[PDB]
Amino acid sequence: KKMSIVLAPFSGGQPHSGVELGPDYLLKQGLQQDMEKLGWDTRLERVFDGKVVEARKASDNGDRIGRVKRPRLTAECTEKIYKCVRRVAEQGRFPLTIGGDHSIALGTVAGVLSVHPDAGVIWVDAHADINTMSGTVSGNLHGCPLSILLGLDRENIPECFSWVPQVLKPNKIAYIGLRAVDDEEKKILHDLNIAAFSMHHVDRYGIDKVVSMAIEAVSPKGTEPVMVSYDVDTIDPLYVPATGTPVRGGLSFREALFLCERIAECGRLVALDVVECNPLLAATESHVNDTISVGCAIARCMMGETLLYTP
Amino acid sequence: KKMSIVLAPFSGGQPHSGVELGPDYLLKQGLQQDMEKLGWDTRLERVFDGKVVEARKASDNGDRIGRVKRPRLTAECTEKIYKCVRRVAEQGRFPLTIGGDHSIALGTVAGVLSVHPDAGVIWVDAHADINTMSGTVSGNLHGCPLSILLGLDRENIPECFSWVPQVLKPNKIAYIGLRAVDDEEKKILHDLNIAAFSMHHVDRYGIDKVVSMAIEAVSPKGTEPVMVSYDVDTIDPLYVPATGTPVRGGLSFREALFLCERIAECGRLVALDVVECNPLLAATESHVNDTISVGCAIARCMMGETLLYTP
Amino acid sequence: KKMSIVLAPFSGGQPHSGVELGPDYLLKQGLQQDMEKLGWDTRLERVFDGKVVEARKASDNGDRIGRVKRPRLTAECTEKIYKCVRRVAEQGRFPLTIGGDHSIALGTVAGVLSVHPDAGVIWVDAHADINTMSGTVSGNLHGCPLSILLGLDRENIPECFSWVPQVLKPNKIAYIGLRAVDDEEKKILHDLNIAAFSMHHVDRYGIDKVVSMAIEAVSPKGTEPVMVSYDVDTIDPLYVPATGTPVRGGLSFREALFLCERIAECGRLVALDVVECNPLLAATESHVNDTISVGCAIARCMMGETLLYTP
Ligand SMILES: N[C@](CCCC[B-](O)(O)O)(CCN1CCCCC1)C(=O)O
Ligand SMILES: N[C@](CCCC[B-](O)(O)O)(CCN1CCCCC1)C(=O)O
Ligand SMILES: N[C@](CCCC[B-](O)(O)O)(CCN1CCCCC1)C(=O)O
Ligand SMILES: [Mn+2]
Ligand SMILES: [Mn+2]
Ligand SMILES: [Mn+2]
Ligand SMILES: [Mn+2]
Ligand SMILES: [Mn+2]
Ligand SMILES: [Mn+2]
Repeated sequence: KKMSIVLAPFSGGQPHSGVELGPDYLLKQGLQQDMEKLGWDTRLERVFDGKVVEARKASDNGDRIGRVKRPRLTAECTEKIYKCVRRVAEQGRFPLTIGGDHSIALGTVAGVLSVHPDAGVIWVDAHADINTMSGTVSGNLHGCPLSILLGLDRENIPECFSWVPQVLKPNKIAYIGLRAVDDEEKKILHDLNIAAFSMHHVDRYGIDKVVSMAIEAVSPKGTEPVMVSYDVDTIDPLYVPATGTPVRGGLSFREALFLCERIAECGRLVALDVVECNPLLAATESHVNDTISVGCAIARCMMGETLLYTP
Repeated sequence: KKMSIVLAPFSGGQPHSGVELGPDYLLKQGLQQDMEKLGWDTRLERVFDGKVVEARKASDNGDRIGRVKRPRLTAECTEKIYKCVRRVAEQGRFPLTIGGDHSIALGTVAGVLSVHPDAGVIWVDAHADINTMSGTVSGNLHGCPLSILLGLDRENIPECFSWVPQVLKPNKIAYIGLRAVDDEEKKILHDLNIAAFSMHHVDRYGIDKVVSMAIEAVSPKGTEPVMVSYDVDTIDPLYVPATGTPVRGGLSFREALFLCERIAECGRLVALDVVECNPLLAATESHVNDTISVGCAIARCMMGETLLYTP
Repeated sequence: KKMSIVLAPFSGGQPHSGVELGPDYLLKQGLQQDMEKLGWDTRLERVFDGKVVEARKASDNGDRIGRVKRPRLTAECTEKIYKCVRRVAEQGRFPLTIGGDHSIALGTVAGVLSVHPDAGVIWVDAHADINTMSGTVSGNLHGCPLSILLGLDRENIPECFSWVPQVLKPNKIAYIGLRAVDDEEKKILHDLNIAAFSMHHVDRYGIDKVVSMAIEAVSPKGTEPVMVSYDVDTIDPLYVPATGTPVRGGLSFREALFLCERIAECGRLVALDVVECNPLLAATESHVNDTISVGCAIARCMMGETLLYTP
């Protein structure tokens, strides 16, 4: 039971600064001691200085390739994450990656699947994050990592993303919590037949059935590794206010943590990202500790914490 | 795919002014463009001037027949709605009626069932709206339209309501969301054996099962038209604050919209009312746009908007 | 249909004053008239003066036996409750006990099971309330009544608790709503195999299935009496803010009352406690009437109030 907490304080996938403080706040709220208390021998992996990066992020408006913003900076930083996560996993440690915006998942998923090629990916998010380079409207790369990982619109992915291994297939991704899917992303999900469980499916079948279906969707042999990339904006703003792209009608706090328990319970979790905590994007101080404490709770539940006796 | 958005800015079924602004606010939030964007060729039907009516409403306290308030004004305005909705439907257009208080449903239901006689009515509401003329305590006619439509307490319905066709039968109404049913209304629902799915049934079976049961209750052949009359106070005040008669423990925003998707999905929706949005009855500005935007969301979902690819 | 509303304004099981005002506030919000209106011939049983007790509570810091705070005062007051509840039940009246903190359940459960020996106990609570004398960390006796009732850690229960009959067995308690169980309590629940339905089980199976399972767990012959001891902190602070030990991710207001309807519906309810309403522990006035009105609603629903026609 060895874990590396990979710190990815990167905000270059979106406009708003603050998300780069997520790793520090999570760690300040006791993430590492929480994981130690659950039996994990942990250590911190620092990949790059968030303040140097943030400095370069906020200064360099010329890093644009079309409507796409900061592809060079994003490609540089997510390659470092990839190399870090790949090493952690090869070393046989659990990589728990804390963001930072969801563009970091370009490095985490590539890293995990390079070591565990038939790993399934469960993407917990209000958004599909699958806009292509030529299709993105905002040009914010945190809404594009899955298009790059799946190799969509290859013609228009810049050379700076040349490092990304082509290891994720469309039948190894399953979404949970979708409710703000762009028209262009709807077409892609449908054409590629990606298992997508929207808030409609949660409302219709309940969270337990949806989680079961998501695990099965990415686990054919029933034996495969599972990776979860967890965007905190899946959870209704009622519970996670301090986040960049909040959308009404999300998972309750209870559903958000129940999902974690069901996945911990299956015993095949091999990596976890917790992304998009933005402590500055809180109106009140009670909202930062609603958000950061939710990040830590996801981690604890994912990593085996239960309401009743387990050991 | 033709639609007439019927504007019914009437507040004479209840004491509080403001509900007559609902149609304007909904339209200001983009209701017509939303419907156009869903493929509907739309047009606005104006039935009467809400300000002239509101003027006459607020002035004339002598329009009372017993405990019943404003029966003359209500009977006049809802006859105009009836004539308008009947024509729209005969013309083969979808009538989407925006209120205004729920007394307008006296005209909408009569209008739809005069053209589609075996249409079922699903009444989405915290209240049963079925108090009779002699039985009403408040005398507010927005809590009475179904008694007039079903012809209850015929002896005490004034001559001014003589225009109402007797087209709705008790086995063609199904309620969803009930939680503030008056003792006199409880007896009626029970005696007439009206399919009533309270918040107890939603809690007990979940919203999907309840919606299925409601559709079936009013669709015996399984082929019949369906009309939905949607009172926004069904939704917990948490989500719809700006409304006249809010009651604790309602549908979540998610359930409120899930219901719409399930009905859109059945493909037999033939008319929709969205009533009781009262923008003045908001404490804050965030609450008016919680309410008005909910009205528009109900419309979009009812009229086919989905979270994932549909077309 | 005879009922005694047993007033137990005791706060000596926990640090915060205010919970001793619960019975007065509940009664001020119309609890007795509510019960009368449901057909019960009621009367108030006063067990002790809450202000004299509160005076002695707040003054005497020397009443400590180890980490345990106020065992003498708690043992005195809960013996009076026991004697009162036992008499009410022998008289064939329904004891509806209003608290006061949950330490009062030491007297209510002992009282009911002394008259109805195979009565099951459903404990509705965020907490297991089963810490032992030597195991308690806070030493607050409201988190210990079930250890004393089950006779755990007999060696370290003081002589002042000598009066407690040993009538409750581990297979006659079922928990609903657990989400803040101490590590020491987890071990006990597991070792004694106590039916415990946590918020995980509610999320996983839904409240209806959980309530069914809880009733069955304590009703083998299917015929047994049922007692419910209802801690208002089971309900998410969203709905019950004014309480001493609030924990995030609780029952919704709807689930909280649905549970009551399901139990009323089974027809074997023989006693009810409603505990831990603390009106002083409210930030705003809207929160006291969120809490006190919830207490009264639990009572009405438990005691037969329904959304639709029943009689
Ligand atoms: N789809 C969006 C949102 C991306 C969210 C990224 B995540 O899940 O890590 O927080 C927004 C698209 N946008 C919608 C409104 C109109 C303009 C485009 C985009 O930027 O592509
Ligand atoms: N039942 C009420 C509420 C009507 C709601 C109309 B809707 O659904 O369009 O908003 C209220 C009855 N009232 C209850 C409290 C005591 C006095 C009578 C009535 O006025 O008849
Ligand atoms: N488990 C607690 C809470 C008791 C709640 C009583 B009830 O259900 O009537 O409101 C708290 C234990 N505490 C947890 C935090 C660390 C210190 C010990 C205790 O005091 O034993
Ligand atoms: Mn994302
Ligand atoms: Mn997102
Ligand atoms: Mn209504
Ligand atoms: Mn209503
Ligand atoms: Mn308790
Ligand atoms: Mn408790």
